[PDB]
Amino acid sequence: SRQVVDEINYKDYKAVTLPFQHNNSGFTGYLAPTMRQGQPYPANFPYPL
Amino acid sequence: LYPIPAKATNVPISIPSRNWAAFRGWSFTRLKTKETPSLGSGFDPYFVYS
Amino acid sequence: ALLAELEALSRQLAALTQQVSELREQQQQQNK
Amino acid sequence: PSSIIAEEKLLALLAELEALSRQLAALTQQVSELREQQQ
Amino acid sequence: AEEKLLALLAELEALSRQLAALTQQVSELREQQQQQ
Repeated sequence: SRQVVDEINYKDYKAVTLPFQHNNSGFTGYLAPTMRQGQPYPANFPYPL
Repeated sequence: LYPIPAKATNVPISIPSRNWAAFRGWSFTRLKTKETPSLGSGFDPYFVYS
Repeated sequence: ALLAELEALSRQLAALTQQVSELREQQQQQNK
Repeated sequence: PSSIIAEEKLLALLAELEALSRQLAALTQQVSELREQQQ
Repeated sequence: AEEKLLALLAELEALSRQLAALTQQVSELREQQQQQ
């Protein structure tokens, strides 16, 4: 089993597609195993359950 | 073996008339077409997986 | 008004299993 | 050959199938957002 | 190819009734947000 965010029935759910997802920004390559890119920033992607 | 076209969800099959004496039951599972050869052909020129 | 809302939902949510049956049978009809 | 037109209107049918799935995903979100706003 | 139109015609009219339900129902928000 798993729980996941309710996509219907949650007034603030937004559909962020892969290129726009960030977590560990500044500390990972952009969409690749290539060297780290970007800046530190609050992560947006996985909503807390 | 019976085929299942890509994105299909239903596989109806039939046997026209048969004697069922000493039949033990059915066992089954699903395979990819790529991941299995034809045989009875001495070589399979389309078996491109390994 | 809440009770006429559940009544609108009783119609509008009986569309989902309908669209699912339709979007299922419309994928039976692509192959033979 | 019939395949060009049979492909055309099966492509038309999947385009209108993909229309209703994309657009029922809109109404479900909407009736649920209004149910939430009234809740 | 005949019956495939008989589907598509019902499909386009189902889309019309569904878009009518959407574009009507959102106007209850426009009332309730004006009433708040």
